[PDB]
Amino acid sequence: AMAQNITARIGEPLVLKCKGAPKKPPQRLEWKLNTGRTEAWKVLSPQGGGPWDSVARVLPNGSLFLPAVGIQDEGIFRCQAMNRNGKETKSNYRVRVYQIPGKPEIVDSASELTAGVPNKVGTCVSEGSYPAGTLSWHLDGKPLVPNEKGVSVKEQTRRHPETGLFTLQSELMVTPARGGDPRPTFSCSFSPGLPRHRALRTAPIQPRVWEPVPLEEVQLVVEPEGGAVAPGGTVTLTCEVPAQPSPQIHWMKDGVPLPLPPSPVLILPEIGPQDQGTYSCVATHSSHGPQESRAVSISII
Amino acid sequence: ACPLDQAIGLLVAIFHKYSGKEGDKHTLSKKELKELIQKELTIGSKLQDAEIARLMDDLDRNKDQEVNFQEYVAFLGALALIYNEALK
Ligand SMILES: [Ca+2]
Ligand SMILES: [Ca+2]
Ligand SMILES: [Cl-]
Ligand SMILES: [Cl-]
Ligand SMILES: [Cl-]
Ligand SMILES: [Cl-]
Ligand SMILES: [Cl-]
Ligand SMILES: [Cl-]
Ligand SMILES: [Zn+2]
Ligand SMILES: [Zn+2]
Ligand SMILES: [Zn+2]
Ligand SMILES: [Zn+2]
Ligand SMILES: [Zn+2]
Ligand SMILES: [Zn+2]
Repeated sequence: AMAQNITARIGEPLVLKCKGAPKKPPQRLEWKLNTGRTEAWKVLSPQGGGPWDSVARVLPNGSLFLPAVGIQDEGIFRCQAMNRNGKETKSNYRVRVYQIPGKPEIVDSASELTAGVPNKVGTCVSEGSYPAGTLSWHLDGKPLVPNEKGVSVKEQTRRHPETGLFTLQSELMVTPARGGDPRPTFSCSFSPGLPRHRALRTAPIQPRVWEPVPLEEVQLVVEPEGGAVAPGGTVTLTCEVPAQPSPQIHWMKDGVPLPLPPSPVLILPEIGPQDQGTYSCVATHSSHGPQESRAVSISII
Repeated sequence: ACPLDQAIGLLVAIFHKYSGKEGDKHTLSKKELKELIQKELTIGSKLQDAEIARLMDDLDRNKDQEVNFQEYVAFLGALALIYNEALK
């Protein structure tokens, strides 16, 4: 292109060369610019104390000097110069600015994820960028692409009117599959939109995954766990119905209700071969169909 | 497939198998912890009741009578090196 692209850091000095200009007077040169500040084409006079002299000043060599460039200085800068040969030279610049935010952080991260359901892993936050830029996630050292699974991201971009700088947020949500990696490792990174620059990365986090046992409506535990016992001695059967305050529990052997009153517990002491069989409990409720616990096989050896 | 994924998956499951019995479902009471030690761990078969009580007290660093996952990880860490010497 004719226009040379200039990329400058916010808050830093910038010098724009007026090519083909004599180094000392006499100089036939003129700067014309159009920036966020002017909202129009303006001649930038070389004399001291001009309208813009706290922001942009022409140097003795004809170069344009900006002590501390800002977002509003983005725009077009043109110099038309004349050598001592009568040689006509033009310089055309397009100025864009940038700022690199501080290192991104993951806030409110989860120590433990629950397999089988959505979890908020954490929220990546980036403060003080221009232009906006973007946040992305890594998983086990590889890029994590959204909306596969189970995996989703809630993103937002916010501009601070007092500085023109951006705050970025990326909230990561995952649904870990049962049988998966019990310690997935995540990290987030910020990619500047300008200039070309290394990604800034958070320290990684490694939440553990807990796989909840499937919840039975009627729960049966047997001590000892096996339901296998030496001759003589005891087995105790215990029944629980979490969703009911006052459950009515009826014990069964081999699919047939035992001639007993309702009770949450059934102890089988002095076990002989005759006590061998499949046991379970049934929770009855008025207006509802009965529910059975898992079947436990009790044997002797 | 990976024995690491497998063992770590196991340690998480074992913790919750006992932590979810009473009280806070994600911490181990003295009751739950003693049962975990005696039932799943090699180091606990030889130990007597007074020894286990001492062990459990030394596993509860903040003295809330509960052993949380962090206190439990530290436990396994020590065990790894204690089991390590015994295997030489
Ligand atoms: Ca508990
Ligand atoms: Ca504790
Ligand atoms: Cl993996
Ligand atoms: Cl993973
Ligand atoms: Cl872990
Ligand atoms: Cl009845
Ligand atoms: Cl190995
Ligand atoms: Cl936990
Ligand atoms: Zn603000
Ligand atoms: Zn993984
Ligand atoms: Zn850079
Ligand atoms: Zn009945
Ligand atoms: Zn492996
Ligand atoms: Zn937990």
